[PDB]
Amino acid sequence: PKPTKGPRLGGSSSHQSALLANLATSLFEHGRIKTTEPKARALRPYAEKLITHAKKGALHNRREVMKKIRDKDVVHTLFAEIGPFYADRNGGYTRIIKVENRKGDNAPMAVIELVREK
Amino acid sequence: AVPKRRMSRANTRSRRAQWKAEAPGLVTVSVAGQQRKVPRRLLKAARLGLVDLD
Amino acid sequence: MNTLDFVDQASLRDDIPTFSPGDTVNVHVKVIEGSKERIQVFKGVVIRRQGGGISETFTVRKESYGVGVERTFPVHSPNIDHIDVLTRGDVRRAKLYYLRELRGKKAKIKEKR
Amino acid sequence: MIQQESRLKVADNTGAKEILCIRVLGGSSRRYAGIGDVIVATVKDAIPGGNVKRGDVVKAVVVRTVKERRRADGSYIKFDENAAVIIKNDNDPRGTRIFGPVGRELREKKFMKIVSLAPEVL
Amino acid sequence: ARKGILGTKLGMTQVFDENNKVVPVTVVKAGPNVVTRIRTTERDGYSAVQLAYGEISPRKVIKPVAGQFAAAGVNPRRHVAELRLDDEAAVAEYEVGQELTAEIFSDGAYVDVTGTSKGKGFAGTMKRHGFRGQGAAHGAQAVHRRPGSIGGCATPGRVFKGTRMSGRMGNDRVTTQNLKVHKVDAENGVLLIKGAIPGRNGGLVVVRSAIKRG
RNA sequence: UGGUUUGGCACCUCGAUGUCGGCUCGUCGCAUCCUGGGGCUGGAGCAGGUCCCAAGGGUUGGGCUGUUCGCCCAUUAAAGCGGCACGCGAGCUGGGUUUAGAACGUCGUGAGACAGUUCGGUCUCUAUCCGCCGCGCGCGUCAGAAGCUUGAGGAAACCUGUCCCUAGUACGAGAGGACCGGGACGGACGAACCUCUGGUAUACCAGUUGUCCCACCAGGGGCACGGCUGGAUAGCCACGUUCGGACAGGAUAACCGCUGAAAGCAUCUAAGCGGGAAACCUCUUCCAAGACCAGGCUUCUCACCCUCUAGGAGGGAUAAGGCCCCCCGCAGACCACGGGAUUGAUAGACCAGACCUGGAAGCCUAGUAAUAGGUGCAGGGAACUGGCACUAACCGGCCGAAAACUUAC
Ligand SMILES: [Mg+2]
Ligand SMILES: [Mg+2]
Ligand SMILES: [Mg+2]
Ligand SMILES: [Mg+2]
Ligand SMILES: [Mg+2]
Ligand SMILES: [Mg+2]
Ligand SMILES: [Mg+2]
Ligand SMILES: [Mg+2]
Ligand SMILES: [Mg+2]
Ligand SMILES: [Mg+2]
Ligand SMILES: [Mg+2]
Ligand SMILES: [Mg+2]
Ligand SMILES: [Mg+2]
Ligand SMILES: [Mg+2]
Ligand SMILES: [Mg+2]
Ligand SMILES: [Mg+2]
Ligand SMILES: [Mg+2]
Ligand SMILES: [Mg+2]
Ligand SMILES: [Mg+2]
Ligand SMILES: [Mg+2]
Ligand SMILES: [Mg+2]
Ligand SMILES: [Mg+2]
Ligand SMILES: [Mg+2]
Ligand SMILES: [Mg+2]
Ligand SMILES: [Mg+2]
Ligand SMILES: [Mg+2]
Ligand SMILES: [Mg+2]
Ligand SMILES: [Mg+2]
Ligand SMILES: [Mg+2]
Ligand SMILES: [Mg+2]
Ligand SMILES: [Mg+2]
Ligand SMILES: [Mg+2]
Ligand SMILES: [Mg+2]
Ligand SMILES: [Mg+2]
Ligand SMILES: [Mg+2]
Ligand SMILES: [Mg+2]
Ligand SMILES: [Mg+2]
Ligand SMILES: [Mg+2]
Ligand SMILES: [Mg+2]
Ligand SMILES: [Mg+2]
Ligand SMILES: [Mg+2]
Ligand SMILES: [Mg+2]
Ligand SMILES: [Mg+2]
Ligand SMILES: [Mg+2]
Ligand SMILES: [Mg+2]
Ligand SMILES: [Mg+2]
Ligand SMILES: [Mg+2]
Ligand SMILES: [Mg+2]
Ligand SMILES: [Mg+2]
Ligand SMILES: [Mg+2]
Ligand SMILES: [Mg+2]
Ligand SMILES: [Mg+2]
Ligand SMILES: [Mg+2]
Ligand SMILES: [Mg+2]
Ligand SMILES: [Mg+2]
Repeated sequence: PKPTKGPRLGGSSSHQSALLANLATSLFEHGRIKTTEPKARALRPYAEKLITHAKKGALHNRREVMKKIRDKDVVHTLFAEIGPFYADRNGGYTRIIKVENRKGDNAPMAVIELVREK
Repeated sequence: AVPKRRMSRANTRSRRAQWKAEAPGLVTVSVAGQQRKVPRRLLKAARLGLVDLD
Repeated sequence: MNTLDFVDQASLRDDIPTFSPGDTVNVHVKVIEGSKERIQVFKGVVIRRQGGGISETFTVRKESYGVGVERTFPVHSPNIDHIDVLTRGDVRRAKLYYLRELRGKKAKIKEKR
Repeated sequence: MIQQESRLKVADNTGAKEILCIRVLGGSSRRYAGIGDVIVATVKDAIPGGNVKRGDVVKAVVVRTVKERRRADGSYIKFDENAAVIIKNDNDPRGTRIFGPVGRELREKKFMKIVSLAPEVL
Repeated sequence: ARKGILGTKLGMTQVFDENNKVVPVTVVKAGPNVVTRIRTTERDGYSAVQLAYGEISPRKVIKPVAGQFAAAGVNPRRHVAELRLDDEAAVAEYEVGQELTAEIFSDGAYVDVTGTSKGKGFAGTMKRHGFRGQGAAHGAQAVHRRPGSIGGCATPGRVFKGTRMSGRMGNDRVTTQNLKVHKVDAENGVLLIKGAIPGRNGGLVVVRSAIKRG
């Protein structure tokens, strides 16, 4: 993907990767998540790429997704349910909805969901 | 450094005036049978009911 | 697609033999000498190659009288008459920069069989 | 690619080994030296029995460079060690034998004796 | 007198001369253009011709511009510029509705290029104006790259309006003169210009007949 | 004449005027170093001596002393003289001078001193105003908007060398050796650009030390300057690629003149007419109608009400247009700028290509072993190019238009 044009988010590339992986696994487990807008903006392409790798199920893809997210239960449920459900759709795997602003810091949030129309 | 003299009242007020805030625009949206005003930035959230309204 | 392809194709030169870095090659190069040309032969080994389509370039190296020498040629240079590959090599990496600190027998490369 | 206070290896039989660059000719405040440029320098180490002893001041010409130099055709040249040739006022060599190959630019720089005496050219 | 033509910058590419030489060139797409208006002395006070370029959907343009183009008698276009001539005989050559192409030029004729520079953003003094910094060690106090002394003391006692110092750079019109032209392609209507010309990929550029020597 | 060195007066400042050089950065004068144009020579010519006009540009790098000053080493045309609180510490450097030790020598019996010598010795401050470099909001240009331009008026740059012809001719006893005019090749400086070479590459690839972890083999991950090593697509830059230094015209300084009385002659002059330079004005690039004489050519709408009291004004509703929000950029401190809003390729993903990297896992085979070979231009991959509405730009809100009159036609 395109690397962040400006300075990283958390204060280190390691923190970037770890936080992004944590958000990805949480999203896969739940389905709906609300957080700061920039985090969702950065996450969307990563989730799309992960689902792309998932779409064509095979041992190599299994190994890659495991290497990336590191959670056996999550990978199992992923390749058990999500994979086939997105068989006929090309691209456009996620949507982001803008939501109301915060009170403590006045920083906007946004909620992202998996497409479920079909 | 430091300032040398106390500026004039007129100068102070003139410089102060520009410091303010701007109001945002509103849009009419209908939910649950009544019309209430929300910013256009929250149209989809209001439609889907993901934003709480007092 | 290299949108400049429709202009590059006209000047693109065909009939270039395939080869890989780390192979013994000799090149025939044209030269002008007092309004009279001749053919000069340069035998050496290739160590790098940058993909550039029309601008692709490669290098050759040879040891001469205890001091090494190298050259760079545009792959589609009209001064090039024939490329004659001699042997096929085998090295793990695609770039052979590390040879510059080796002398004598150490500079030898395994032959691919 | 030679500047002031540099060390160059002599590829001649005059007896000099290393010469200390003083500065380069060709114009006021001339900064960078290229193949085929007249230079004035002084010898630092030389064979004890040589014709010229250490501490003299002489003029030479650069013949080899280690920095890639553009050729008008598009080919490039770099060498593994800088080399220079001792020269005198008449633009001819002081010695009689040249060691190692030499560049091609000398031909159009009009130094004919050096190219003729050189064993190989490029 | 002084011919001209519009175009667009595309990129860079190599071409080899018949004498077996190497010369980088730029590719410029001088697309077809139309003449919408002519300026005459007794009407305006000068002599010039108006051109247009670009393909745009009708609903894009605004109504006054659409009406102007309709009155002229041509379809809408994106950009418009003019070429300033020096006499009446030359302007007499051009007429409204005429179509121009890249053929008008011939190889070996020097021309000029006009365009806009890049966007560099706010930059420091040493970069924008090529100042020379000072010692980075042996007793520095965080003055590594700032200029330093700026003017006199009490005589006169100001900054001498016009002094060179920090500020934004780039994003302005720049021109280069007497550039050689190598080859012209009729079917593709593209130009091969030796050297590098200002602008950015997919930008606007106007080329004119050389003045200095042409 | 100049007030620039050494000097004389104590008139402004002891509830403070911080100090020599160096570094960086200017600006000005000419008593001219070259670059330019002339004349007089104890001017054969090259080359010299002197005077006159001329301030556009440039005026190197090193060794020695803290040094100013000064000496020396190698080229070029030269390595010019000075002012601006002996330019510049709210931009920087503390080498000595001017604090507290100790010593040497001298003076003094002593406490100490000596513009004599040697060693180390804290340099503070968050920008109110003027000014300057950039960018915004408001307001008028006489109905309101939009596209395109004239230029008063300003800014930017202004540098030269080597070689070959003319001709070994003119000149000169010889040695030696030209004016003018053409042709070729170079140094510095500046601008633009990334196609070739180079620098960089914090979500790329491969190897590898230690350790912990995913039940274990295999295979993987976290951490230890990205753990360390060998490699680079894009973007930004130079050591890289191109190009710039005018020609020509007008009026002038120094000088050279033609016709000519005063004053029968003579004289470049008092009437007139001419030649004559990087100096001046146009000619090169850029800014520019807040130039208040507020310019010029065009196209678009040129119409719906209410109120106070009918004198004008205010308020509400509209057209042209603009703005807010939304996706973005090589446009970017923020704003602004440029494109896009379903009548759609703006971004993301997918496919495909180029490119980078270098031969995946599993299986099988050979080898006891550590390892190698086949399935295989293999596997993985951001920045460049093309197709696809799969996702995201929406059933959307705010500003926004003739008091008029006088004169000839
Ligand atoms: Mg610059
Ligand atoms: Mg520096
Ligand atoms: Mg500090
Ligand atoms: Mg520092
Ligand atoms: Mg007094
Ligand atoms: Mg007083
Ligand atoms: Mg006082
Ligand atoms: Mg004080
Ligand atoms: Mg002071
Ligand atoms: Mg001081
Ligand atoms: Mg004078
Ligand atoms: Mg002179
Ligand atoms: Mg004289
Ligand atoms: Mg002068
Ligand atoms: Mg000037
Ligand atoms: Mg010293
Ligand atoms: Mg001064
Ligand atoms: Mg001072
Ligand atoms: Mg001074
Ligand atoms: Mg000064
Ligand atoms: Mg300060
Ligand atoms: Mg201050
Ligand atoms: Mg002391
Ligand atoms: Mg002191
Ligand atoms: Mg004491
Ligand atoms: Mg004491
Ligand atoms: Mg004593
Ligand atoms: Mg005594
Ligand atoms: Mg005593
Ligand atoms: Mg002593
Ligand atoms: Mg001490
Ligand atoms: Mg102090
Ligand atoms: Mg302080
Ligand atoms: Mg202040
Ligand atoms: Mg301020
Ligand atoms: Mg003007
Ligand atoms: Mg590099
Ligand atoms: Mg780099
Ligand atoms: Mg483990
Ligand atoms: Mg297992
Ligand atoms: Mg670890
Ligand atoms: Mg670290
Ligand atoms: Mg990392
Ligand atoms: Mg590394
Ligand atoms: Mg490579
Ligand atoms: Mg760069
Ligand atoms: Mg007379
Ligand atoms: Mg007379
Ligand atoms: Mg106006
Ligand atoms: Mg509007
Ligand atoms: Mg905008
Ligand atoms: Mg493997
Ligand atoms: Mg990519
Ligand atoms: Mg892109
Ligand atoms: Mg309103």
